[PDB]
Amino acid sequence: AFMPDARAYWVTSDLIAWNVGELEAQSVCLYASRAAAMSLIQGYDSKVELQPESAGLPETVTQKFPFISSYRAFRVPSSVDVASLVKCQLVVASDVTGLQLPGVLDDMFAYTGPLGAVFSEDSVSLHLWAPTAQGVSVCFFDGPAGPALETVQLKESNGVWSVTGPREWENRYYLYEVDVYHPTKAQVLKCLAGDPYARSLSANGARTWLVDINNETLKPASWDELADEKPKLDSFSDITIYELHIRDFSAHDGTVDSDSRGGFRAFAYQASAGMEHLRKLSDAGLTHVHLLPSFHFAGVDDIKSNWKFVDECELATFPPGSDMQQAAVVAIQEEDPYNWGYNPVLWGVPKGSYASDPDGPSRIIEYRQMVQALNRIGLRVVMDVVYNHLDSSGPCGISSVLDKIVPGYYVRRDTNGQIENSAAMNNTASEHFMVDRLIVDDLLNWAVNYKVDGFRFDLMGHIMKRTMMRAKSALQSLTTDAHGVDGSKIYLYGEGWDFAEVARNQRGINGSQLNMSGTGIGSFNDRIRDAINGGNPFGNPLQQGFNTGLFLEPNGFYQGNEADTRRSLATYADQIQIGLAGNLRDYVLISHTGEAKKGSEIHTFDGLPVGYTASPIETINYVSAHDNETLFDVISVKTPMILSVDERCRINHLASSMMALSQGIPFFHAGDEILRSKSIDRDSYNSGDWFNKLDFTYETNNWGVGLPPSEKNEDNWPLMKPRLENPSFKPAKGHILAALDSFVDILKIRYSSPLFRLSTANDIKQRVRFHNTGPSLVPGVIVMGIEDARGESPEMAQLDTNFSYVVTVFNVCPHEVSMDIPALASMGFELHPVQVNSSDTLVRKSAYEAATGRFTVPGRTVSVFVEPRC
Ligand SMILES: OC[C@H]1O[C@H](O)[C@H](O)[C@@H](O)[C@@H]1O
Ligand SMILES: [Ca+2]
Ligand SMILES: [Cl-]
Repeated sequence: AFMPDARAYWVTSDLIAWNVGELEAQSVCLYASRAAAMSLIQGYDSKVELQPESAGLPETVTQKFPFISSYRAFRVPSSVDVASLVKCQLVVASDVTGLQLPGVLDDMFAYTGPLGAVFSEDSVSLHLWAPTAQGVSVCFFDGPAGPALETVQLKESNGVWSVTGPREWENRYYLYEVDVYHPTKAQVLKCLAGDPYARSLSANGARTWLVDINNETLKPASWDELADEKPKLDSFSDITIYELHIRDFSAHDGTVDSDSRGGFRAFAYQASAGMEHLRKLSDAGLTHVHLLPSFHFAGVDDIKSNWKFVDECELATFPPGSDMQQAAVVAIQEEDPYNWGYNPVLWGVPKGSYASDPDGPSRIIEYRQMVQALNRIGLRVVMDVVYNHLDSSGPCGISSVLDKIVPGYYVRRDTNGQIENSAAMNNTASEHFMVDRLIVDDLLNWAVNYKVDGFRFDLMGHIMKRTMMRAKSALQSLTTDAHGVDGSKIYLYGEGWDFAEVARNQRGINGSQLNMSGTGIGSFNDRIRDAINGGNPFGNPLQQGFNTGLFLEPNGFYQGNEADTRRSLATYADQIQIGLAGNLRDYVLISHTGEAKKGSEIHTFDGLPVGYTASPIETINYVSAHDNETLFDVISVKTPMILSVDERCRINHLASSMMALSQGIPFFHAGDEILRSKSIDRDSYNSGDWFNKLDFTYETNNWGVGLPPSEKNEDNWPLMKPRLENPSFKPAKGHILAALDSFVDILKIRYSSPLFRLSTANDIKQRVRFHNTGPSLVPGVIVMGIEDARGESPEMAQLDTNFSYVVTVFNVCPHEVSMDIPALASMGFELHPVQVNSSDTLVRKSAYEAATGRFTVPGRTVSVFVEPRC
C-alpha cells in the first residue's frame, strides 16, 4: 500500500541525515502517524519542518556511521517529543522516505541496567529493551504446551519495559507480546517473541522458561569445584585445537547407548570409543576441543519424533560413485537430525535437539556435564559463536526473535533500508550499542554459567573490533573467587575475513585479519592453508600446492611451464615458512629470489601481507576445517591419480605435522588424524550423518559413499566420480590406525620442547631460522631450526632443559634428500626419541652426519632432530 523505503537516518536526538541536494534541502519536513495511517503526505498526526544544518554531521556521528559521512544534516526542533515519535510510523519528505533509527535509539536509550529475568528472595522481575514499542505484555503458561494462564502488562522507563511479580513465577514459561511498527509491512503489528536474554526454552524455542540459572538442581555433582579440576594452561602459546561437531562425534558410535547418541550426553560415556579417542589425543598433548554451534539454532527440530532417517543398509548397496545416496539424503535433509548450526535464533541457550528432553532442565545440566567430562580428560572447551547474523528477521515465524522486538536495529541495513545479507543472510549490526551489549553479555553467560574455556568467532570480520576488544577485557577479568572461572585463561580467535559492506572499515573498524593485528585475538591463517594444499577452496580444484605435488609430481592439469611451476612452488614455500614462524609482519625470511623480506613484504595475490600478526598467539595455523574439503579429500583430488593410498597417507601426515610443529596455535579438523572423508563434499552443513560420518571403530573413513549433494558439488562431480569409484583410493583400517599413531607422535614431539611454542615475536625472530632458501633451493624441502641457550655467556634465556637445539626437515619429495647445512655441522644432533621408536619404519632411517651438517631424510617424511643437553 504505502510502503516507503528508508534512505534517511535519525542519528541523534536532534539530527537527521539524508542525501538530498541543496535546493531539495530547503523544504524538508518530518511526518508521524501512531496508527501508521499515512498516504502519498496525508493522514499524519503531526508534521514539523526540519531546518538544514549547514555544519553537517558531527564527528561522533561520522565516526560511528562512516558510510553516511557525506549526507546532509537536518536539525530536529526542541519542540519534538522524540521518545513518542520513534514509536510511530515516520517519513521525511522533500521525494518521501522512511528513517533508519538506530543512531537516535542509542543516543537516547542506550541502557546498562538489568535485562532478562532477575530473581530475588521474594520476587521475579522481567526487563526488555524495546524503545520503539507502543506496548509490551507478557503471557504466562504453566508448562511447554498449556494455554496461557494470565497476561501481565509491562511498564516502560527509558526504553525498557519491566514488571515485577512473586517468586512463584519461577519455572513458568512465557512469551512477550510486543506491539511495534514493522517497516517491512508498514504496519504496527503484535508480535509474540521470546526473551533475547533467555537462559532456557521449550522445544524449538517456542516459549521461554523462567528458570533461575543459579539453581542448585541445575548443577552436576562437583560443578562449583570445576575451576580447581580444569586442565592447567600455562600460556596461550601451549594451545592446540581440535574442531568437532557434537552430532558427528557420537551419531555412529555403537559404544554409546542408542538413545544417547548425537547430543551432549554422549560425552558422559567415559569408556566409549569416542571418548577413548579424545583421551588418546589429550594424553598426547591436545589442549582444546572447539565444538560447532551449540546454542539455540534453527534447522533441526528439537522434537525427535519428527526426525527422518535414510535406510543406511540400502544406501550401502549403491555404487561408490552413484548419485543415488545424495538424492536420498537430500530428500529428507530438512527433516533429519543434522545441521552444523550456523543459524542463530537465541545465543544464550543450549540447543534442545542435543538434549535428552528439550523441555525443562536437561539442556542446561547436560551441557554442563559435557564441559565437565571434557575437562576431566584434560581438554578445555571452545564454543563456536555466531554473532554476525540471524537465522530470520521480520515480524512472523518461530525463528525470528530479535527483529520481532526492535525491528531494523539488531540487523545491519543498506542505504535503502534493506537488510544486509553478506554473512549468510540477516547480518547483525554489532556497531549498535545494545547489539554489542548482547554479544558481550552472551559471552559472559557462557563463561560463567557454563565454565566455557574459549570462543571461536564465526565471521569475526563482520563484528566491530571495539566489540571484540570490550568482550576480551570483560572475559579475561573474570576470577575464580568472584565468578568461579579463571578468565585470564579464556582464549579468543575467529575468521577475520574482510568483504562486502564491512570492507574498507565502511561500518567502523571491523574484526579483520589486518585490524586484529596486535590484539592478541587469533585469526585463521588462510595463507599457509592455501600454500600447502594449493589454490584456494573457490579456485580450480586441481590447482596444486607445496604438499599436493606442484612441480614435483604434476597431476596433468596445466599450470604453466616447468620454470614457472618450480618458482610457484618456491613462492608457496616462502608463504609456508612465514606461517611456520607465527605468520608475523616483522619476521625476516630469505625469499625464493634471494632477497630478504619481512613477512608483511611477502604478498598475497591481492597485494596484502602474507605475515600480518604482531604475536604468534594471533595465528591459527590450519590446513583443514569443517568448511570446504577434508584434508584427506583435498589431497585425493589434487595429487596425481596414480599415487597409492599409502603415499597419500604420508602426505596427510606431512600436512598435519606442518601444523603441529608450527609457531603459533595449531588447529586440526576432527578426522585429520584418521583420514576422514566426506566423499569430497565441499560444504557438508546439511549433508546428514551419511556424508559426515566419524567412525571411531576405524574400519572406514567414509570415502566412496556416493557423489556428494548436488546443490554445492554437482559442477565437480566429473572429477569426483572416477576417484570415488577407484578401489585404490580407499584406505583400510591399517592405514587409518597408522595415520592416528603418527598424529599422536607428532603431538608428543610438539609438547616435548618449549622451542616449538615460543611466546613472543622477539623469541621467534631470535631463534627460528630456515635453511633451504633462495633461487637455488632444493625444491620440496623446508628445513627449520630453533635455537636455545648454549655454551657459556649465552645471549638468550634457556627455555629447554632437555634440548639445546631442534631441527625439523619437511620433505614432500617422493625420494630421499640429503640437506647439507654447514651452520649445523659439528653438533650433537640425533633423531628425536619419539621417532627412533616410531611404528613408521621409514622415519627411523633419518640420519645426521656431523662433519658436513648433513641431514638425510626419506621421501614424504617429516624428521625431527634434537641436540640433547644430558
Ligand atoms: O571467495 C573468497 C576468496 O576471494 C578471493 O579469491 C580471495 O583471494 C580469497 O582470499 C578469498 O577467500
Ligand atoms: Ca538437515
Ligand atoms: Cl554408478
